[PDB]
Amino acid sequence: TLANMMVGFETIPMDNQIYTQSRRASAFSTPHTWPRCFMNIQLISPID
Amino acid sequence: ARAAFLFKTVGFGGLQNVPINDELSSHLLRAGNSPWQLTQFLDWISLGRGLATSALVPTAGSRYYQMSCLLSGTLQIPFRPNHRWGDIRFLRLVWSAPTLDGLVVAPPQVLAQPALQAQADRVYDCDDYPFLARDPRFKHRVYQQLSAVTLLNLTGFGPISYVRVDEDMWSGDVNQLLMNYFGHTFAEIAYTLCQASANRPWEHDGTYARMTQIILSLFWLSYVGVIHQQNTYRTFYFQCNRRGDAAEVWILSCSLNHSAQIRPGNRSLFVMPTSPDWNMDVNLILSSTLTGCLCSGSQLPLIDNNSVPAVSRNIHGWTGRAGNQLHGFQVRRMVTEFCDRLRRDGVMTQAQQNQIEALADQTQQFKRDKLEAWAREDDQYNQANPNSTMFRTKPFTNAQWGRGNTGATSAAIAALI
Amino acid sequence: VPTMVGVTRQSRDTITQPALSLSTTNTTVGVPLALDARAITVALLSGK
Amino acid sequence: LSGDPRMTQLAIQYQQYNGRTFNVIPEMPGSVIADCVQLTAEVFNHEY
Amino acid sequence: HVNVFVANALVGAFLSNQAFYDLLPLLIINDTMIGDLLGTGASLSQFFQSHGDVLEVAAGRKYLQMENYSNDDDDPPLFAKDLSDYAKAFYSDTYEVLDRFFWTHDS
Amino acid sequence: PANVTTPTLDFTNELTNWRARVCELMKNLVDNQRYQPGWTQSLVSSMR
Repeated sequence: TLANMMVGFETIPMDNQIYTQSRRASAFSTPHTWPRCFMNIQLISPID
Repeated sequence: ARAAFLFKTVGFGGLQNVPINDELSSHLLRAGNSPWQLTQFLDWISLGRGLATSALVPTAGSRYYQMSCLLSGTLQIPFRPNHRWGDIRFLRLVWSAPTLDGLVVAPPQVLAQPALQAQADRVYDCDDYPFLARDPRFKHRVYQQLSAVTLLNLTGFGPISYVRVDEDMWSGDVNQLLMNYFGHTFAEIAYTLCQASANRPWEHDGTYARMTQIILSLFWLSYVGVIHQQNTYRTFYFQCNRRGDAAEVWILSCSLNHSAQIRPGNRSLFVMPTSPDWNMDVNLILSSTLTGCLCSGSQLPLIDNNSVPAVSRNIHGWTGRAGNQLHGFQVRRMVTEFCDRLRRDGVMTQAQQNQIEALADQTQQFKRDKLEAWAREDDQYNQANPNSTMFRTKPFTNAQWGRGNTGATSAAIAALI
Repeated sequence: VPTMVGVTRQSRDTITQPALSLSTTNTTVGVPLALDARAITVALLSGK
Repeated sequence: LSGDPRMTQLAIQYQQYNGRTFNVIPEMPGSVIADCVQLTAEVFNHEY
Repeated sequence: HVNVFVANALVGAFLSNQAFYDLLPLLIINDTMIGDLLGTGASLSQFFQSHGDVLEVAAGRKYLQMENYSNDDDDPPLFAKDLSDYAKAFYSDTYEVLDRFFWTHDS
Repeated sequence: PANVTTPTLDFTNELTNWRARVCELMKNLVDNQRYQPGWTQSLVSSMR
């Protein structure tokens, strides 16, 4: 949700093309949908 | 991911001519002039009602064998040194276009002209023809059929089945995508998956590729009796209620309190069953189609040169000096292995396993008698028509009726776990 | 994280067809409840 | 009463996203009615 | 080490007097010019565009035509090197993946 | 590509360049020595 508001100000990488940074969070109701970029904080650029 | 495309023409087993007659070719081209069609090779059968028996097509494998011989002759025309696509008729067959998407009745002057003098066992490289080299996607799509044909040609005995295991395949929501087929029969899932692969090419390490590999692995483990409700893999297993059934199909199933244990590692290999009943075996041919698609998607290791016929040894795209060894298992003996593992587990009574074995023996005797009778009919036909000689199916021996170390291979599969 | 809870009626030794059950239909292990966030937050900020 | 009256043993389990699972099976407590029934059944066979 | 692609883009911005202060941190090469560029998503699509590793644009002119040039026979040809825009070409780390990218890419 | 959900007007356009070039060509035709004399110097300034 925060990433969705942050789009165009802070950038979040998505491991899968199908799932988007603006993808509704409610779609991510399960762990298997937890993003790999989301799973590792270090993987996400602190600068991004 | 396979990067080299080449094929070798089929060699007549002591025949001086391709073992097909114009009648057989017409039957194969019942309403179509493109052999590339998968349904062209086999009329899809749903099992139980599966298995096509015909005067020209005693088995679907018989039809595929005839298709292979016809394709081997026709393909040589654009693979001739000229590589011309429409100038001459091979048995009155003319390719419609340079891409050779379709074939047509030979022109009357061309019909008068002689057919292409195809040479047996001609190994060819796909890149040699320019139009195919021009379209990579087209070339890869055509290569699926070429790979299946080459694999059948490569096996002097029964065809091997490629099985690999990856836990990373378990990882992912693609597992949930596989779970979309939960409660589906193996055959139904295979037809849909094959259709999806036909729809588009996939990554050699593609999520679809891992899923197909998992499906094949589960089916084979279930077939050997390797995986059961009492031996579930993560609780996921293909389950067939009755072994030896006309269309017994392991169906994705879940068992609680019976999780199986698997050694960590990655294992990929091909096993070729000794029994000749595979012609009437829908699962084996479906597995062959999936394995061929898998080979088009990814370049597997070259199989052992000793594991391959000497003439075909050191095939650049298929045979290597060090490679996997084919595993030969009689279908009846393998069903016995499935029963024995369950008996050893104690899930089923010894009497029940014996009853299953008796049913299998009865089915095998009936099928063997029918195949031997077809063999006599074919020899009689060949004597009757030297001018129009043809083979309904690649010739078979009573030797194939034997187990051929099915038990040794079963121990090997158990060791593979 | 647990995904779901299921029940079995037969003894372990028996081998039988797995059939549809009520628990399987609901992915959620527990009954889902949606409530007014503002009211709860206000209560959390207002206790004496 | 939904079905499966012929159930040898009840068992219940839940599984994790990693796939680990927990199964709970209770031990059957006997019914006085059943033992009395067996005795009466033998008596009926003698006194039918 | 600093990003050569970044250095060249910064030269272009300064010449057009555009602000590259935002890209100044991006200027230092951290590990892979390709990796660093793949990470960056800022600026106009026109200013610089990379599809993953692949990026298609024009490199710097080999020759600069001056005002005196009359396209004379004695004048040396610049073979389109002088052209501010001559072509856009896709740079990428691996040829096989590049071809896969170009499987349906216009040729 | 545009970088904002609320972009600001940009004149660095091929169409804008085309419009400017066409105007400049016309202005030069106006500044033609054999064409400018007829047009009033005030009209010339206005047209430019």
